[PDB]
Amino acid sequence: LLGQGDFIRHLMDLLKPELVRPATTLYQHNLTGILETAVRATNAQFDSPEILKRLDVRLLEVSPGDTGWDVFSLDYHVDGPIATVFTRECMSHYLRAFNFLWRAKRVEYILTDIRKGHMCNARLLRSMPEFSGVLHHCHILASEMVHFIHQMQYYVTFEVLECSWDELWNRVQRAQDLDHIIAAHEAFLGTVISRCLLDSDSRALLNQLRAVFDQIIELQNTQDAIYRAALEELQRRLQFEEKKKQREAEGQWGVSAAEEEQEKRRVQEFQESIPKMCSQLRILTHFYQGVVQQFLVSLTTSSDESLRFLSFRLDFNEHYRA
Amino acid sequence: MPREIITLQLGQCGNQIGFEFWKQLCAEHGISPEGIVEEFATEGTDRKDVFFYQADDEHYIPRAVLLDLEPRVIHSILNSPYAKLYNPENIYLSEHGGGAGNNWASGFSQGEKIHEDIFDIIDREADGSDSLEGFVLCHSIAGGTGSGLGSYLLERLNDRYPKKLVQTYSVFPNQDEMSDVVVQPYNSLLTLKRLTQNADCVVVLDNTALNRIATDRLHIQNPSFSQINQLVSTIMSASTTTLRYPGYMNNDLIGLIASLIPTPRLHFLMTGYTPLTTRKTTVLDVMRRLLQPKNVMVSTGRDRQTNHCYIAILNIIQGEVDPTQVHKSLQRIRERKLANFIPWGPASIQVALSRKSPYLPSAHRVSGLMMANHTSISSLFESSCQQYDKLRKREAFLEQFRKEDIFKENFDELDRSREVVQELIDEYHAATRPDYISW
Amino acid sequence: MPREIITLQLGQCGNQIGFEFWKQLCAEHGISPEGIVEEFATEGTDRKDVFFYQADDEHYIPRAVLLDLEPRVIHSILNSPYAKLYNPENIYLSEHGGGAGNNWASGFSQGEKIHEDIFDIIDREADGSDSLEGFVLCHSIAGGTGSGLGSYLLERLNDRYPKKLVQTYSVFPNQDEMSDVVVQPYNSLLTLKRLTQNADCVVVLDNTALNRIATDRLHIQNPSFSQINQLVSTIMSASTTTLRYPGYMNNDLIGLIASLIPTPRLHFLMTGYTPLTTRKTTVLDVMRRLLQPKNVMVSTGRDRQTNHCYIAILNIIQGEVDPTQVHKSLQRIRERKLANFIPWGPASIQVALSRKSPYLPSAHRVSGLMMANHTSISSLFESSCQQYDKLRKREAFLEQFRKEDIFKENFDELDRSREVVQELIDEYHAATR
Amino acid sequence: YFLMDQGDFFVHFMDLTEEELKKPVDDITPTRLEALLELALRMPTELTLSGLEAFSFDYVVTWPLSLIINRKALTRYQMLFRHMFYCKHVERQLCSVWISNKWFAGAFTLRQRMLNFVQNIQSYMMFEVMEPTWHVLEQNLRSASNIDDVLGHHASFLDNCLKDCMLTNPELLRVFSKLMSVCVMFTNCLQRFTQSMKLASSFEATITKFDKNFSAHLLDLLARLSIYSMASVISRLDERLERL
Repeated sequence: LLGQGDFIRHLMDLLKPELVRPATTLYQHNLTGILETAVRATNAQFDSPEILKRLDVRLLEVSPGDTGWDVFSLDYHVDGPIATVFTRECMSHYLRAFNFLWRAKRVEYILTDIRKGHMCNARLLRSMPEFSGVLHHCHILASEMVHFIHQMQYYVTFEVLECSWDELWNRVQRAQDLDHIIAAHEAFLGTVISRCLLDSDSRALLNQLRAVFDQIIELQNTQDAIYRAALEELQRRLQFEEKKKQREAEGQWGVSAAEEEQEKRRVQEFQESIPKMCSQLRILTHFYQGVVQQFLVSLTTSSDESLRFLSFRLDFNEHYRA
Repeated sequence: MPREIITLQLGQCGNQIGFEFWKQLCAEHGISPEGIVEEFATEGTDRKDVFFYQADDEHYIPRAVLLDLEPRVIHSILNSPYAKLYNPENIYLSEHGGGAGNNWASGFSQGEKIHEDIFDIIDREADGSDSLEGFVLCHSIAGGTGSGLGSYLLERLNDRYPKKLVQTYSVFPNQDEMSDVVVQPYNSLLTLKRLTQNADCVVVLDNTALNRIATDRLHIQNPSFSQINQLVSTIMSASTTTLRYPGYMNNDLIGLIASLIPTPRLHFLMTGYTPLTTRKTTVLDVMRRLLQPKNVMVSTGRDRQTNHCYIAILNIIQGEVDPTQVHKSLQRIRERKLANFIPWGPASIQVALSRKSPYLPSAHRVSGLMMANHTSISSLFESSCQQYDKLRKREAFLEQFRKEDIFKENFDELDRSREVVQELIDEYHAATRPDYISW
Repeated sequence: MPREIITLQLGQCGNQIGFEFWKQLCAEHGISPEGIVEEFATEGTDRKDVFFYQADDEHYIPRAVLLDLEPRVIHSILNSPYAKLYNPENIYLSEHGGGAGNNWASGFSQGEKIHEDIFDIIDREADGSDSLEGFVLCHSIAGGTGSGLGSYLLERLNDRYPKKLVQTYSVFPNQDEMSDVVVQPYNSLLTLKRLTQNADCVVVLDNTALNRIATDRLHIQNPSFSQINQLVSTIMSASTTTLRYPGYMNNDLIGLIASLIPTPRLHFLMTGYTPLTTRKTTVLDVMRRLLQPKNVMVSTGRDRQTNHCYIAILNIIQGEVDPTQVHKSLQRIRERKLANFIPWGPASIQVALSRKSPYLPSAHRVSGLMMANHTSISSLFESSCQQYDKLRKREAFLEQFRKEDIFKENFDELDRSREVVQELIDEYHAATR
Repeated sequence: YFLMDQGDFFVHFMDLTEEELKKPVDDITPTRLEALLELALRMPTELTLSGLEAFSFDYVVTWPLSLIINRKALTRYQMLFRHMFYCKHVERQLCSVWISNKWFAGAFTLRQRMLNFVQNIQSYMMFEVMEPTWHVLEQNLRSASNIDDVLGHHASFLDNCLKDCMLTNPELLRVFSKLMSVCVMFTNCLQRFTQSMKLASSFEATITKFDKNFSAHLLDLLARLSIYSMASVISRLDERLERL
């Protein structure tokens, strides 16, 4: 249930270099070593070795030849009189929920990395305010979406985790005998995520959820485009200074400045790309707004007053409502 | 990997408060004053591999370094029985006398002189760890020594390692009184400009409201710097509490700061903590009291005609609570409309549930620490800027900055700092309005 | 949400009254003299925060601000076991030395100097409140320092928030003993002008009746100010019972106040207390005693110029009483016509039964306090007005104001006040017609 | 709450509810209702009338508790609570509009008269009905042990309160409702005119018209009380101390 955090954080940290590779190019041989070395790295090493041996990483076919982010999975095999329950039917739901939360956490870390990149780059674009304006709009839309995803994911985390664990614990603790233990435990644990969190409506909303997730990848691509643009301006400045060297190159710097009289055409070209970048950012911003509002209306009309309350947490100060 | 944070104790006050913080951490983790594990320190769940590095003999040696331009405070800290907590490699003895005279220029120049004598230590402490989340710098902007030293070191670290979280604990001098160092506002302004240029998330620490709470909420006729440091160390150590619970959420400082900061220039966060004492409470009481302008440690000026929007509101709640309580408390506060948000980018009031350490003696059910990105602090900045402006109008005590030729050659550094601060304040003013997208 | 009021203790007399009432409130709520909750005296199901704010550790820090140019009174009040109840930053300290020295002009002018400071402090206190229902002020119109200070403060407050209720408790001068201040009638008239033109509600607190009752009605030869203050604090504690202890209806101060004031000019109210404190008990007899000018704390005579009739009367009852005795007392009194009504009498004596606090020693199953509006108080104004007129016709005691610049150009304001008060009196005489 | 032993909740309930009670149902936010409810704890067809609201309250019972209190009793409690809600909101509407400072507008007597009338009605009705009826029901239950007799006691108390209160005359018929309606219209028009002025001849003409309507309704209600209900309220009443 991703309670560890640092375990999962470092897990996806190490999986980033791998799951980027095509699913075909992967090897569970190295994946198991990654798993075990991460567990030895994290606090899970301080827990019981029996549960540790109960864990296991698997390569769960999800995409034919796509990134390995999709096909990675954990199995946590438990068999025999040990956990006779779950009938290998509840563990399927557990695996599905694991995939769901895995995608959610991955896109969260994506957002965090993008904001880290923004903060790193900002101290480098303070000499070029023309790119600063578009970085302003970029950051504003990025923060918008990042706050929205953070809020929704934290809300669902609190809801699902608290309800599930609290009810299971209390019911099993209060249940006098095994028949009730097994029945109530398994039924509640299955029902919380099977139907309450999954239905035709659930997948319909998951549609726009994954849409805005890919919006995240799109914005990362735009970020890297602007980052290569920033590198281009940086190298422009660097060659400026390197050819100048304060007139100790003298004739070299003279001809360098004579040429950069022409190269200022390149600065003007970047300036002209600036409105192109602004337009392509604004169009993505508008599409993200539209899909967000469609998702909001959809879920608000759909069901589960709790998630509507989460939405009002999201829509605090009334920016939605068409 | 568990990212660490390196502590930078600067100036007399910064070193004092850093020691207070480190002792608070030691108390929380339940370790001996020597840094050896206890029978009630390692059997819990608190992750002590975030601020202390585990040794080969169960020594959680702090990830902190002691720097000063006068060795007397260093000797006093050594006299503490918590000198055994730290390694001597973790400690640098001042080779300067009398600090820097509480001058920004003097501290900056001396930090320039000790460039590598600190760089070696910092690189050793860095490469001794696998991965670092960032830096934490305890300092006092009032002390010109630490102010200049911190400005120099922030410049150096930002240049050399542009890959860590830059956090500083900036002691804001009292606005309740004027100190003998009348050039203190310029020093602070220079430091503030550095923060604007360098820092990424500022937890403001005003001494005026600290004095106020001490007189009222600690009930002392004349608060002492030591008890103030004690209380502030307590309140600030409460912050990292979520970082010590790896059971709910990723809860990484980089992400937590990023969840609220809109711009690397607008990176200034308020403080406010409950309970304050020298009984019975529910969730709704927590934020209900936090909304009151009585438990804030950051004060503003006399402004009441300019609306101020809480840009971001977050609260860490340490104690045993129920999810229904939080779910209803949020909705209830929102419906009561005790807060505001930017109209164009409207946000919500984030909550962080966490549970108390068993080795922390608990006498209360809940404990709340607020983190607010808000506009009132501009007034304080204005309070400083005006204090600067009139001083710059008086052109007094500039011989202090003519001692160091860097400022004797030109005082334009002060002018640029003032301009940057004014730009930031106008940025805040614009953020108060929906047109901020255009700005 | 509950509505609270900021307490305003002005002048030496006002500060003493405020301290006594704070002590009485502390007793009523069962809180520690440090304001911390008790494990033995704070467990009741009620609201102990109506003029306070509870702390995290359950300190009911009071809504207390004390303004007196005499720093000795402030220092003495600080020297108390209850200094741990108040908020130190909620009390300003005067650094003017002796202050106005009981002069209306001096206090009124000096209130202008800290005008911004006092507004700042009141706004800071109000900001913490979620729903500040209004302002409450205790002072003495006789104390010239306090008199001028309160005049300036009422003006500034009416300027500041017209939206808050203006309730005042004015300590009227003792008429049993003429004050040593000769311009005291002038000060009282100026204060009454400010009350009439700014104060939404005025409850009469006559030191004459207080003195007579203490010397005589409490079987103690002592007219001592301390005993007077103790009895006054008892009266005020009786006043706030239905507010502090949750009743059924009129649990709002607005509903209480608005029932007795029909005009934005007639805001002068009288009070009585029952039982008087040094066989069987009946509801009717307690208020029948309250109907006699012996246990009434307002020294107002019963001279006849116009018919003096109680416009509306409310009685607060402490302790349990069956409503049947209430209603029968009402009917019997109305047959007796013990309360005269205006030619279109719109209301009788409305009863208010309140639950008694178990944290106090139960010594009165029946205790009641009188609330009414009755034009005879205009006589005391006239008693002062004739005092003013004789003071005015002396052509004396204006050199004190001439030394200052508040009254060194024209004393016409003194006349305008006397006019407005006269109008008020006439209106009182016109009410019954 | 049902018999109104907590008005501190009621005050902010009232501050919040008329933001929506002016609007049709299903066009509002029910959630806010409970959002305020949780706040509070911080501090045949003629036998049902046609003026009932779709819903304005919520409370639930349990299986053992349901064994005793039926839905009909809950509906009667809800109806009485709605009556009190009406009275109280009219009352504090008048209270709010009352605030003023410092001539030719007049009408102070009209508002004071109507305020005193409604205050007296509220107090007398609530005291007379709930206090002794509730206490006697308590005593009967404490003296009884037959569960069927317990149910009889509760039914008798509920029926008696039904025969009292607003439906002390089930064929009044809600003439006091017309009185309060015209009263609230007067309050609204007064606020309109005050907000406008912050002609006056028309203001005084409307004042006279509203006084005439109020007097007519008052006379009708006094006649209905005098004919038969109970004049004990009329006993309190003696606008005018006297009759026509």
